[PDB]
Amino acid sequence: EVTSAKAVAKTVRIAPRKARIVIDLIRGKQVGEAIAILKYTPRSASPIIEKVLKSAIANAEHNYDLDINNLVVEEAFVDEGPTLKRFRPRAQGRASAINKRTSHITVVVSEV
Amino acid sequence: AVPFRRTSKAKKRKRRTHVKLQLPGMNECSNCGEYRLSHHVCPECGQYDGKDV
Amino acid sequence: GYRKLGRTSSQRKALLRDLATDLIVHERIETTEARAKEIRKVVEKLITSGKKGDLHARRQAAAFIRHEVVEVVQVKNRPVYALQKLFDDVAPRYAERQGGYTRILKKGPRRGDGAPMVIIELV
Amino acid sequence: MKRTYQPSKRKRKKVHGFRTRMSTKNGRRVLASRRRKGRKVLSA
Amino acid sequence: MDARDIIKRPVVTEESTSILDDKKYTFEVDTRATKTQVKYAIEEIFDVKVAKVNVMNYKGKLKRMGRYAGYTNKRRKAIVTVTADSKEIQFF
RNA sequence: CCGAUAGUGAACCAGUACCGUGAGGGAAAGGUGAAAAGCACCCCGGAAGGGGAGUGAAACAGUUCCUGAAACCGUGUGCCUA
RNA sequence: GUAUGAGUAGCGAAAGAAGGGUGAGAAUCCCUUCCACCGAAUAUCUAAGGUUUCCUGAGGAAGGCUCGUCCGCUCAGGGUU
Ligand SMILES: [Mg+2]
Ligand SMILES: [Mg+2]
Ligand SMILES: [Mg+2]
Ligand SMILES: [Mg+2]
Ligand SMILES: [Mg+2]
Ligand SMILES: [Mg+2]
Ligand SMILES: [Mg+2]
Ligand SMILES: [Mg+2]
Ligand SMILES: [Mg+2]
Ligand SMILES: [Mg+2]
Ligand SMILES: [Mg+2]
Ligand SMILES: [Mg+2]
Ligand SMILES: [Mg+2]
Ligand SMILES: [Mg+2]
Ligand SMILES: [Mg+2]
Ligand SMILES: [Mg+2]
Ligand SMILES: [Mg+2]
Ligand SMILES: [Mg+2]
Ligand SMILES: [Mg+2]
Ligand SMILES: [Mg+2]
Ligand SMILES: [Mg+2]
Ligand SMILES: [Mg+2]
Ligand SMILES: [Mg+2]
Ligand SMILES: [Mg+2]
Ligand SMILES: [Zn+2]
Repeated sequence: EVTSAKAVAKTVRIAPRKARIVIDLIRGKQVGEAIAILKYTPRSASPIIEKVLKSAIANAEHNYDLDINNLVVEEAFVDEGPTLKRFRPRAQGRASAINKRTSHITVVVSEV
Repeated sequence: AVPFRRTSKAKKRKRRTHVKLQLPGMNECSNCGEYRLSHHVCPECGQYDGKDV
Repeated sequence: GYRKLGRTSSQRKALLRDLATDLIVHERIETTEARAKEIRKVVEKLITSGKKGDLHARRQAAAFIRHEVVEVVQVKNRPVYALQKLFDDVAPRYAERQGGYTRILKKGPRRGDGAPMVIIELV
Repeated sequence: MKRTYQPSKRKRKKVHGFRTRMSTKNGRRVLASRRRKGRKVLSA
Repeated sequence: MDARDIIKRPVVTEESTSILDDKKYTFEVDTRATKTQVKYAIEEIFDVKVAKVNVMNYKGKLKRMGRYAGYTNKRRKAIVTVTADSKEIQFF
């Protein structure tokens, strides 16, 4: 007996600040409704977060044999990853820093 | 035109009170019984107003 | 009034003439919401010319329709143009209906730029 | 406008080339001191 | 050089084999071999009668295999055509 | 005497990469495990990446991989706050 | 090494539209029609200069101020008589 399952997507190219704004919608909701929210939210993080949630449900029934119809999104948070450092040539010979940030996305589903 | 003092953690968190985004106005389809947007063609069963489009 | 569509009075004139001809030829097209609320007026004002059947009405509608072939028939393979179809095929369909020859159905946002896309169709 | 470097294959070898360094006493001193550092390329 | 030192190996490609029926044979020769030496080297090895030889020089391609940069060998390619009243060379 | 910001500029393909027309200037970069035994097989996914299973003393040792501090970024909650 | 300014400035002169196709995924790739721009040039050659950027088959980690099924990018074979 485990009663919960999780899935992690590590070093996703999207920035942490742009992904936390979508996580805040699905936290604490049922997996049936949470999938629809990510489907009808026009942001670039919706496809990425939706595969993590779907993968968490997938091994919540193949590995631990739980009910798909009773799962809820217990936990969902975004961490940071290794950033890529780039440059942008500005005017008058100067250069400016650019941060290509990554993130870790973790979703935990469990019974109600 | 230049910040006099750096912004604290509390003041930077208070300002982001309103930078959230709202919940979509979705609805249950009458035919296929799954979620869709109001006043929109259902993307799954391809129907609107009970007639296929 | 009327809405400017992000382009000057010359681009806007050309944009409305291409979109109004495509709805005649294909009868069902994908556009954006604001771009479809505008050709909803230039197309129905164009069927009304086709419901007259005059030479004066035909010459007036010929100043808007683009000169492109809808399809080719062998009556002697002679092409058929968009102005012929409007006055001989599309207009006789609505000989009894007074107004509202088009309808709009909403689809959803577009991936590239979040634009709201709709179906505008000629029934 | 126009910049300070205008490339030319011939002009580069005639001023900085190996045979130009070997023709003078102080040009052979440049090669001697570049060999001392063990530089990959001597002259141009 | 010798006859076997001037000529190194044949070239077997789609372009090279598309002209074998035309009695044209593509070889890789020594980098310092003239057009005339290649003519007499072929007749010594294969005993064919040679009509023309055409040569061209290839540079070395800059190649990378991970943090290491270098060049491949530079080539000298010769195309030999023979008289119609002569035997053939079997690349096989 | 030093122990990877130290000790040669260089413990690693270093007078290298890079910078300059040129003379010339000149870096950063060490550590899986005793042994690759470097994850057969199954599931989600186009893949990356994960959850099991297995090897191992240890996988919270999984290809900047011993140990892993602080700044910085988050989730949950006991007391307070318009 | 990591913050604040902040999801703020910017995204570098310009006309695009629709219909098919491919694809896990298309405003951005391919095809078709219409429209628009240059035209003592934004057309055709050729020196200097650059050194494989040329062609074909695969690829989508990084580069491309967005996207990418695409590329002057990555890999493997070729090509200069
Ligand atoms: Mg400059
Ligand atoms: Mg004008
Ligand atoms: Mg001079
Ligand atoms: Mg030099
Ligand atoms: Mg020649
Ligand atoms: Mg040191
Ligand atoms: Mg140390
Ligand atoms: Mg140089
Ligand atoms: Mg695994
Ligand atoms: Mg895997
Ligand atoms: Mg395990
Ligand atoms: Mg064990
Ligand atoms: Mg040890
Ligand atoms: Mg560690
Ligand atoms: Mg810590
Ligand atoms: Mg401001
Ligand atoms: Mg502003
Ligand atoms: Mg631009
Ligand atoms: Mg040249
Ligand atoms: Mg090409
Ligand atoms: Mg990109
Ligand atoms: Mg593909
Ligand atoms: Mg390609
Ligand atoms: Mg290439
Ligand atoms: Zn439906």
